[PDB]
Amino acid sequence: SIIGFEKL
Amino acid sequence: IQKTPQIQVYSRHPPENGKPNILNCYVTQFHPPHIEIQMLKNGKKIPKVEMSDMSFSKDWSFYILAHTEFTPTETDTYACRVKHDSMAEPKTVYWDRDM
Amino acid sequence: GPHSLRYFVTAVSRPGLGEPRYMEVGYVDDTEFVRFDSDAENPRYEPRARWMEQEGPEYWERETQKAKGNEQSFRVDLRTLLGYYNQSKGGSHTIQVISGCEVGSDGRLLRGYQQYAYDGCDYIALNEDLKTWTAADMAALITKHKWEQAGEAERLRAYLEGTCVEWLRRYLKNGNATLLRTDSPKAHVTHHSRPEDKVTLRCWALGFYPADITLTWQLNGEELIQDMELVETRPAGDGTFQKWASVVVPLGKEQYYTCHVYHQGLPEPLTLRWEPP
Repeated sequence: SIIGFEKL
Repeated sequence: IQKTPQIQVYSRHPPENGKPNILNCYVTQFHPPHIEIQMLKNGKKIPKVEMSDMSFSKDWSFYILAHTEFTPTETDTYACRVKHDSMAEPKTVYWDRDM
Repeated sequence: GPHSLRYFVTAVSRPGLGEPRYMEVGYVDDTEFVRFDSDAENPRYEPRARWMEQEGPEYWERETQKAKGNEQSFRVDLRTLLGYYNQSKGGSHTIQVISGCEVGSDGRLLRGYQQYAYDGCDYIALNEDLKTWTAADMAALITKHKWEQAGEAERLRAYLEGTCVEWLRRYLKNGNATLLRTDSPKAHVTHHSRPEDKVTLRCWALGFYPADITLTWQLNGEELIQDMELVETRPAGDGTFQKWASVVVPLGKEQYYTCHVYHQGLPEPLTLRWEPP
């Protein structure tokens, strides 16, 4: 399961 | 910056004149991912060419494999031609059955 | 042995022509097993290795919704980067991510990855310490500070040591049989004309898997460092790979050369020569 990404 | 595509044109199996085979055009090392790939028999675009889904490698460069069914003969000429923003003109690479 | 779970993410903007194209591609031990592609009417996470068809409907639904959440977040990031870089709204741009974990045979984390690139160049990456960031330019420094503030590195470490390892364990269970696959190269030597009194000996290896392999040419059992030609290993299209290495040698001396092929599928390395029919 891929991580949930956080904004740049 | 932008990365210039590398091209290999080669058969899936060792070619035997008159035996059905698959011709591959393996395109790598390019960026951005938009790219236009055609394959050519005796100077004319081949209509039925399949494309793998695009992927990229550890170095961020994209790669993709195009292929088509073909039956090699002694005299037919094949090529793969790639248009990509990293190049002023399309790049054509010919099939050499010894490579 | 060791194993890895890695996701390769792509977000490509295309002003005027649509919403950005978003893709998540998952790899177990360097082989694709799942894929989300936003370029559809109803984009869904899909199994890419038949052994993933084991996972039930809830898995696909949950991964799908999380993908769509990711996509929308990357849509924002593309706009953010136009800002950091003072770029025009008109051009296409790319954000790429490599995220994942490598575990040893004991099931402990060996290395974790969280790497970003913008327009194909390094942007930011989590360091080996899983505590600090390497920013490649002035724009990434902004993100770096942002993420330092929010404790992003800690969140990533929790993922890498927890979730990531745990899922890899599960996928291995479901696909280990086919993951351990090897196909030994089938090798042969071809002979080709050169000008005057030289010939080319080409050593082929075909139908092997995994892709990793070494071909060498020896003269009288001694390795040749310069003048060996070869191609980058390449997919045959059936899930196996091909490669060749060649040398130019004197006409009449072919029998003084041997090709050696090293591959993990083989009981022992191959030794072969030009066999005049």
